[PDB]
Amino acid sequence: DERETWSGKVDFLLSVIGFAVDLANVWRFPYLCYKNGGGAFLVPYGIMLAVGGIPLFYMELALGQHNRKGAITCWGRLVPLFKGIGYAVVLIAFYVDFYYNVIIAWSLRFFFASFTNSLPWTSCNNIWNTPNCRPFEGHVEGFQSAASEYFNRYILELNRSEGIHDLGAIKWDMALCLLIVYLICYFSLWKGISTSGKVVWFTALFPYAVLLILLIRGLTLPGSFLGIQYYLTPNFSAIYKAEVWVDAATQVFFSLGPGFGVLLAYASYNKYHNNVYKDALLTSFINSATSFIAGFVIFSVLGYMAHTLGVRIEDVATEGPGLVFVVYPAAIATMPASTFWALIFFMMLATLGLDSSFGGSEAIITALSDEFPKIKRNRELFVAGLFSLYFVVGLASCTQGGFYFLHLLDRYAAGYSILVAVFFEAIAVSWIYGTNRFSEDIRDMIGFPPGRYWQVCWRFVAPIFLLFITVYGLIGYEPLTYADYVYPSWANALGWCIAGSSVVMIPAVAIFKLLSTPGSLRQRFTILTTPWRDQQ
Amino acid sequence: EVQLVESGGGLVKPGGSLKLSCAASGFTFSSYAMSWVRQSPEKRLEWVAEISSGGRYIYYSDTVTGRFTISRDNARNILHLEMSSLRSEDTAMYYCARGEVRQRGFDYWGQGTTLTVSSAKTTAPSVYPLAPVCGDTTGSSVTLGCLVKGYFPEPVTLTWNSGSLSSGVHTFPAVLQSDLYTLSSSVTVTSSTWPSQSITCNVAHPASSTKVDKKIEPR
Amino acid sequence: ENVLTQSPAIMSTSPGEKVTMTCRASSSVGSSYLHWYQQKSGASPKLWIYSTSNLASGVPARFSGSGSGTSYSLTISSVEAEDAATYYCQQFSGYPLTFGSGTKLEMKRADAAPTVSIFPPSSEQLTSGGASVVCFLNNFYPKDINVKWKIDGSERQNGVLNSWTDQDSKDSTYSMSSTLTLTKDEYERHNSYTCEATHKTSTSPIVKSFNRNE
Ligand SMILES: CC(C)CCC[C@@H](C)[C@H]1CC[C@H]2[C@@H]3CC=C4C[C@@H](OC(=O)CCC(=O)O)CC[C@]4(C)[C@H]3CC[C@]12C
Ligand SMILES: CCCCCCCCCCO[C@@H]1O[C@H](CO)[C@@H](O[C@H]2O[C@H](CO)[C@@H](O)[C@H](O)[C@H]2O)[C@H](O)[C@H]1O
Ligand SMILES: CC(C)CCC[C@@H](C)[C@H]1CC[C@H]2[C@@H]3CC=C4C[C@@H](O)CC[C@]4(C)[C@H]3CC[C@]12C
Ligand SMILES: NC[C@H](O)c1ccc(O)c(O)c1
Ligand SMILES: CCCCCCCCCC
Ligand SMILES: CCCCCCCCCC
Ligand SMILES: CCCCCCCCCC
Ligand SMILES: [Cl-]
Ligand code: NA
Ligand code: NA
Ligand code: NA
Ligand code: NA
Repeated sequence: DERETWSGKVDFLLSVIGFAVDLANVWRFPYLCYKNGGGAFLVPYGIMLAVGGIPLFYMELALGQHNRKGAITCWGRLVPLFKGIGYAVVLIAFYVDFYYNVIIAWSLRFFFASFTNSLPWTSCNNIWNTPNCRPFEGHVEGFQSAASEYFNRYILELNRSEGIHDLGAIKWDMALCLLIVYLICYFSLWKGISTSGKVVWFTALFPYAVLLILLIRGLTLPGSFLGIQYYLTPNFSAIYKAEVWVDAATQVFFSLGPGFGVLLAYASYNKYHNNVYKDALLTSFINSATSFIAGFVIFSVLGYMAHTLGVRIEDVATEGPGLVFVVYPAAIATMPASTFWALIFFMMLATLGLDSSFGGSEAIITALSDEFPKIKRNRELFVAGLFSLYFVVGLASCTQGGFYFLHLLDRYAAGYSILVAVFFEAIAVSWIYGTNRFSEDIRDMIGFPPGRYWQVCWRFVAPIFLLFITVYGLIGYEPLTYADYVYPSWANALGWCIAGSSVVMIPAVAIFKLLSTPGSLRQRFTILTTPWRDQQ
Repeated sequence: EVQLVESGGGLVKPGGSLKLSCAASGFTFSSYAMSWVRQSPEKRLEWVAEISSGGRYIYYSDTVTGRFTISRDNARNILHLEMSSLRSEDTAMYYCARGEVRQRGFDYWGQGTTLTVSSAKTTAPSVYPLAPVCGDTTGSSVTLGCLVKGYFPEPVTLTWNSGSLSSGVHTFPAVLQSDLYTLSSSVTVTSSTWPSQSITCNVAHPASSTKVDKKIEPR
Repeated sequence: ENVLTQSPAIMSTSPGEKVTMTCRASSSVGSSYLHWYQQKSGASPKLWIYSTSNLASGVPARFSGSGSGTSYSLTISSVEAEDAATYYCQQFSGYPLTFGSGTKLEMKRADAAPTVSIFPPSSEQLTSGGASVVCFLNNFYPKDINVKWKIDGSERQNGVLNSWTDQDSKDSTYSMSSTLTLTKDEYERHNSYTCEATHKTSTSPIVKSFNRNE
């Protein structure tokens, strides 16, 4: 019959914006600027964003709108020989939800920890502290800061684990937090986009209210301007070296999330003649804008720390979870009205993640709802069963050694898998399906064909951009380690199964059905590379 | 440099069928959607059918949907329109128009090709010369005529002295009456010019293989 | 179907004057999907204004366009003679694609009375058993003109074919041909043949006659 549609067009933009703007906008982009020549980093970042990042973002949004199905069904119809891409991409989204939500739980665990007059991560004189505790970050490995010890010894209890083999007790206060995450996700994704498209109003918008309050509070502290200098002081020497271009390339690729089945699913509920090209430019921009803003919010407070708290800038200008769960909370602890800044900061971190968890789950629910009507007829049923598997195995990550498990998933779940997956997406649409067929479809939707620029980027720039990332990725491999702990050989290999279990779907499904059509080899390719539309 | 030429097109009987062709050139034919636009003899423009660049997207007017088939040969660079079950109200000049961008319209049009759907029969014109009366012979100027009566279908071609006498000529559009066109042209020259120098009417009706010259002799 | 009506249908203007014409759609049309075509007599349309207000390649600056929703307009600031044409609007946002009913833009000029010649049946036609008298009314303005046929004294109203020319591109006049067709029998049993034209340049009609004897 008729496929449902976003109750309103802002539900779509916030769902896309919510999915694209998450914690990596805060804890990686600013760091990369600070590290790769300040403002100058914007050159290769914008070039990598213009030639590689946004072309891919646009492609998947158009594909999703035009073909009107989740990732499995969609790739089945574009190039039947490569329906495997659809499986590979849904699997990668499956693995990622196994750990991405526990990081939202951390957010909530700190939020429920900030309901107090004296934030616990301030001092070095608690039952969980060592004698080597010190009040703020330093540069000597055996002497952690008061906030590093709280996060490590009270919240995680990671000190009580000897590695991936030794997971230890289950922190039920974390398990409780994780379940609150999956409950929020349920009655948001429960009834489909009718309601999901609504809650993203809060989850995608709340982070801007909090970014605004913290931007002001941060810019008005002593030392604020010094931070912005470390953030943006141009130094074009970096641009000469490939590593900057690789960090640019890699950041733009993961910050936009193209070829993950989420943009595909979200757009598939659009109206056929919607100006998906306008939407690609608007939302992709708001994503990079949000990162630029966040840098001021972060480095304002970073300079404050270096001006009044006596810490070396390079000791607090970190990336990843340490920035938001250790360094920035430590600075909040020292300013007036600390309890307020913490409560809203962790509620921002959670809403920054929920948006994106939503999208990952939807890419699965949609893809499966569109290949298995049994599932589409029993959504509430299916989703309840999905988030229960997520939660049950998620408990592995709430154990004392749980971080060792997370770190493993994080590197492998969507590591090289996703690069290969979308590399085959770019090839499929541009070379098997054909930019002609693709441009023609777009003209039928929005009135006009994509410019020659996009056709070129989809055809040549994107795939070189993509394996430019993968080649320097491989060329810099290192066995999995965390802070003096070396993962056993068996743990490493176990991750390769996770990594390759999705990628293999591509050649497997190809082989599986290439061997299932009749006739000459040439007569079987042509059957397997004739689109579904071209056969109506 | 872009160029569009329609061909095929002529008299067809009600219920008959005919195939029009548009030869494109001066651009990459395959990057551009094309449409057929017709214009009736009452001068109304009506869009008929559109075909996407790669033939995979096709829209029809409701008035032709079912009987007409747009198609394209991106190798030979030809747009086709296959018409069948033709009715009289399909009579119009058919235009081939390039229109890839809906927001930019049809930026190139051909000269068109004319479709007449009648059950009436081709018949050749009688061309009569028109010479003045014999009274009030004031010679400042003199007006001559040529009457092309009872032909079908359109068009005819009328010139004077093989096209070299073009000033002072009024050639009136044909009018259909009882399934026959009548047409006429007037030419005006100075009395010193005529009858001293001869003036002759050149009429052509290729539909009936007619090619006749009538000299204007003075009664 | 999105029906587009245009006003006025025919409209006269003097060179230099400002001319403006309108396009009304049954249903709203996005401004990027509304275009204008110019078509000169006996030629084919040319894209003229696209996306509401942009001039197509080669369209002089005296032309402009504006509008939105269901009301658009085309405006010539200082009109020239080479602007005599019919202008069609078109919406491209919904199938079926539709064109407006058009506005014919004609040129105003000084009134001018017609030159009336009358022509008896040629001898060849009379052989074939037919007799048709022709009257030319040439180079007048404005377009409206009224011919009356008189066979002897009685006016004959039936059996006539009237054709008008398009406005001449050089002197902006109109011309008209009228043809009365009788049988040879009918023709040779009458004597006086009068074609008389009534035009705004005079209340008495211009008369041309001839007797079948002389
Ligand atoms: C870092 C934050 C704070 C600022 C945002 C920077 C980017 C959003 C800018 C930098 C370079 C820009 C790009 C530079 C040029 C292009 C090509 C341009 O392509 C065309 O117009 C030609 C194709 C056609 O005919 O449409 C479309 C916009 C785009 C992608 C731009 C989109 C916006 C970009 C990515
Ligand atoms: C939506 C409703 C559902 C609630 C979900 C919240 C679950 C989080 C785990 C709760 O466990 C408690 O968390 C407190 C905070 O971490 C601890 O207080 C400890 O830390 C506080 C400061 O953070 C102090 O006020 C207390 O004195 C001190 O006992 C307390 O010991 C601990 O058992
Ligand atoms: C200094 C910082 C905090 C400024 C924050 C700017 C905020 C207000 C910006 C960031 C993202 C923007 C939203 C992006 C998307 C849309 C969809 C559009 O159709 C309606 C406006 C709306 C909803 C914008 C509202 C304003 C907005 C939320
Ligand atoms: N912004 C992309 C981010 O890495 C991400 C989060 C959750 C997901 O399910 C996913 O596929 C990707
Ligand atoms: C990825 C498979 C997860 C299984 C969920 C439970 C299925 C319930 C069928 C209604
Ligand atoms: C920090 C970037 C996100 C994880 C990437 C894992 C593989 C990197 C290949 C270059
Ligand atoms: C629709 C095709 C399903 C392919 C069979 C399962 C893949 C084999 C992986 C080892
Ligand atoms: Cl970013
Ligand atoms: Na998010
Ligand atoms: Na991002
Ligand atoms: Na008009
Ligand atoms: Na009209």
